Amino acid sequence: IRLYTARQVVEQRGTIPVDHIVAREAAGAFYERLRELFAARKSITTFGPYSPGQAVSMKRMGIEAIYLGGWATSAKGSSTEDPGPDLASYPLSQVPDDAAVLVRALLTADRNQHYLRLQMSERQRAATPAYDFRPFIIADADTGHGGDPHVRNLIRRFVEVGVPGYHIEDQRPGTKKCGHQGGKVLVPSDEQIKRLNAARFQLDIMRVPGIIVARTDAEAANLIDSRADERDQPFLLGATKLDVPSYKSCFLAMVRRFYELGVKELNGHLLYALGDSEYA
Amino acid sequence: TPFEQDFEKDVAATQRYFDSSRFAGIIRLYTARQVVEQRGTIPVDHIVAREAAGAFYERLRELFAARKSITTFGPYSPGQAVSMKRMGIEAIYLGGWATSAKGSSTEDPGPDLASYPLSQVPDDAAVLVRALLTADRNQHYLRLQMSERQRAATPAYDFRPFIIADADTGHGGDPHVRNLIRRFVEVGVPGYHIEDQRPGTKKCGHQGGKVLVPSDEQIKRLNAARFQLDIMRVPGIIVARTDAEAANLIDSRADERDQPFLLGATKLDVPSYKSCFLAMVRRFYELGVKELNGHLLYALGDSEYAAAGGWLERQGIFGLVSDAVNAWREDGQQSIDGIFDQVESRFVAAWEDDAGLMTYGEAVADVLEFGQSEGEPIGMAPEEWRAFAARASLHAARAKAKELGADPPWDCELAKTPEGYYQIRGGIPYAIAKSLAAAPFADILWMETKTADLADARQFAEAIHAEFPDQMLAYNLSPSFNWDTTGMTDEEMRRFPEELGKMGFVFNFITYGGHQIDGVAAEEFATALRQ
Amino acid sequence: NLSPSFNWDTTGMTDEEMRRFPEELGKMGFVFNFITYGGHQIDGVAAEEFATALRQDGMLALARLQRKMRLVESPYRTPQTLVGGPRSDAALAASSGRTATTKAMG
Amino acid sequence: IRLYTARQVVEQRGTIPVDHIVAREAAGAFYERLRELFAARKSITTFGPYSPGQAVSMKRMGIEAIYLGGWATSAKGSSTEDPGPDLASYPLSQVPDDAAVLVRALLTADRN
Amino acid sequence: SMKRMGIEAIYLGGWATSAKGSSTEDPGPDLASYPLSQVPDDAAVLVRALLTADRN
Ligand SMILES: [Mg+2]
Ligand SMILES: [Mg+2]
Ligand SMILES: [Mg+2]
Ligand SMILES: [Mg+2]
Repeated sequence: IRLYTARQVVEQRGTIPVDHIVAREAAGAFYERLRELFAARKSITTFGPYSPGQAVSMKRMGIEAIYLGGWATSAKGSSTEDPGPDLASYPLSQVPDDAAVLVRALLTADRNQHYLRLQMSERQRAATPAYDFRPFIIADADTGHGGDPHVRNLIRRFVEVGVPGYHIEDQRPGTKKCGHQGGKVLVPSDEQIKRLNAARFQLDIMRVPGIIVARTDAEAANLIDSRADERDQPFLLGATKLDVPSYKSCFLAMVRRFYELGVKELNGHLLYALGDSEYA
Repeated sequence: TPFEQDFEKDVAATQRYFDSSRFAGIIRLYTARQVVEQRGTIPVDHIVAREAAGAFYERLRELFAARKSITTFGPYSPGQAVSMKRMGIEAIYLGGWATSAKGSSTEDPGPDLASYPLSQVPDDAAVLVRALLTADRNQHYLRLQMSERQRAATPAYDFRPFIIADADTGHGGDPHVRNLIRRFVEVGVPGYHIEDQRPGTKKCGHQGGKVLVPSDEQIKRLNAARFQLDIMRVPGIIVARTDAEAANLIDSRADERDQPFLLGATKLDVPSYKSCFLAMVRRFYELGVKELNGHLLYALGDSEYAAAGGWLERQGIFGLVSDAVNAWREDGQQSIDGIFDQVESRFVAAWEDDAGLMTYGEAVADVLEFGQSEGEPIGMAPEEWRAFAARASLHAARAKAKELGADPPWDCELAKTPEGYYQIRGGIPYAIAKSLAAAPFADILWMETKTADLADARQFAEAIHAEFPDQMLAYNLSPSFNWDTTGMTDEEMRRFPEELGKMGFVFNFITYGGHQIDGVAAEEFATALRQ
Repeated sequence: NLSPSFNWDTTGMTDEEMRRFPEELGKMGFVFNFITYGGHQIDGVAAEEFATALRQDGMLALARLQRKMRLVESPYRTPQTLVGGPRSDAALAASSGRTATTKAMG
Repeated sequence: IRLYTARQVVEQRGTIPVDHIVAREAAGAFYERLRELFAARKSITTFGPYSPGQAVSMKRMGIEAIYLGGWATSAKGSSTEDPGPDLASYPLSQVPDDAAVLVRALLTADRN
Repeated sequence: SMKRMGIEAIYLGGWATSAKGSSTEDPGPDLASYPLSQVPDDAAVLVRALLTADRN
């Protein structure tokens, strides 16, 4: 389902022709291959390469496609980004920039392989394996790094450097926790679907049949940032004893007591303006 | 041990820094120890940002005390920035509007959606800082070749990087804010502004759909920024912007400080705004307008669709939908864009009218006024209730109203947008409330304004200064605000900047002025070359 | 190439000779002739002028700029349109299935 | 005169299709226009735009083509390059990076 | 990892920089034909990693 028309796509495209041929052709062949494997109940088993050489080696060893994730992108950093944990707090250009290196390595490996194969005899070619360096990549788009214009920008940046596949997850950006059992925060399904739909819109504009992967984090999620979506509402937890003061007010009253008893470092209650009656 | 001593020494130095007059009245939600444990052992120093921030802040304090101000604009090139300083403008603004318009080698230019990567404004600022430092090196080289008399005769320009740059909404949560501030500091920028909008919701050419975040979220952005600046030992200038003057929506009802401004329905048999909107779209679809399929974004139940349909029928909206589809057919089934927009406008007006939208404070006031008119004994005076409601959480307001035997029907859930955003009473009072909450977490406060109006500015400034008399302010001047259709005299326009300064607006800026003059210059030169 | 730093007024050329110079180049098969860093120069002059005007005449500096834009019907008079506001709004409508709220109540 | 053969070009290209459509189509039409002007003993008279807006404005005012020079690129600098004189001492990516901004502005102006 | 294992200093060469490429530079042989920013940009990543490891 697209929440827009063909006319709405065309009116974004202008008059000067563009063509994202690497992403377009890779996406076509990659999708067909995945459909083939699905029909046969077979699969590709891969890993995230950490260097262009790793990506090329994977294809030489027979692995048919490549994963690229934000965890490793965070760990690697860049000339302006300090390495760190998987918070998707890098600029939204970060994973596309990393993917661009992999695509260039793959296309370059293809050029170098072909150059050598042109110098071979027909029998030598039949005897010597030719590796498949097509850029079959699914890359991490995190939560889309904001709203629809962020999603579209991120997808655009992936497509421009030749990436045919992208994954978007139903988390709230900027809430990722390290080494905690709680505090994983979802967004409503309408917000997630609009990310997926925005991605499709951008791919359509660019004439790239890119592969959209929808990830859910609901298996271990604890929280959601809105109660508005009907599809989330069956999973909402509520109090049934309505004379119990709010969780929030109780938490803040507890912190304030620590503070008043002399633990000056616990001053987080000063973030809020809770009234006297509610504190009481 | 040496290890423990080294740590305790930096903690002590960091505490002295925290306690210095620079940060009088600022609340940090963390300790000196929490800063020091982030810093490692290998020394770093962001000397350009650190020294610029010190001198810039002192100058702003000086101007504030004298009720004077800097009036500046956003340079669109490094040359513009150097030129401004040569002409005697003391500081520089850098905004996201112009950054969006300019694009980059990988970013298409476009509208001000802050949808560029969060590196975008820092990268633009880096060019300006390098230009300023380079201008200083070149000026000094030439001045060293001069005689003493030549130096006394020839003006030396001040190329110090006194820049306040746009950090938008912080481009996410605390790690995004800290990353953005880090990137600014590393390239020498001493000042940053953060606004209380929800990222990814900016609208182009609409009177609605401006979406705020709760004050706790905004304050945490400001606090995260201070934390990063503290780690980096840069006394950077934090500017807290509020968009509440013209905001329509907020993405949460959870913060007590926003709750007095929430709008709720007072006629509770009206079906939800959301369900009515979706039922309207679904009717267009079912009547054969396949392009209006937005209702397929949601999974609304049959009972809710039916109730919303009942309302749309009764109010004549389904009549308007029928008329609209017939007109669409008569016109050859082209884009429904304009026809749909017109029906949507009528729908919104009809829903608002029937729902009886007001604040909870207004709803209770109506009940108390009625009691008074009926000659029932007053539990509290109208003005007394309004004063109470203005600073009360919804919980506290309801509890107090219940004591007074005023329990009016009021439901802010019914009035939520399809996205799930709450409607709020935007205006200068809301801007004041958000800004007062932010004041202990920021060095400068700014109420975003569309129109240049001294009375509006005064209302804001006087309200802030009643609680925080030492609070420096900043004022934006939109390049697209038509000055000539205000009817202001030439002299009123001349005096406007000075008038701002008198009210404690110390740093006032024509956001994308550079972009505008760049365009005019190019048009003129291209025309002249051709002719 | 036409150097921006070459002093045209000290050539002794008439105004009309300066007007005709580009056409004269074309007649000799110079098909593409260019003032190399013209943009840099006009950028500088524009900034000097505006900064001076702002310091001297406050917001009248902006009013005068706006007047010039109206006079020549520049697209800079509606900057939000110039940078693509309308097409971006249409992209939001497509991305959200026209469910994004743009109309106000109050 | 090319000092190489068609075979020498093809053996560099690999097997995975690429297409630089914007440069390819612009170069075709631009060259044809210059040949037309040359035949008519006419010319384009232009200047180096210092911003994307300047480039878009030039085209709006009817200038048919754009120059981009190293002098201005040196003067402008970048986030990592100090501005300075025309020494072509910037990294070789510098003028292409500046040109990329102009191309994006032009394509975007066309879309809008 | 090198520093964790006790190696006291680090080398960074153009051969490997050429082999790695970048978002705009195709990988290839050691011709030092990358922009002159290329090896500094690669070194910047290493310095940030080292300072970050120290902080952690
Ligand atoms: Mg991720
Ligand atoms: Mg303050
Ligand atoms: Mg040159
Ligand atoms: Mg070397």
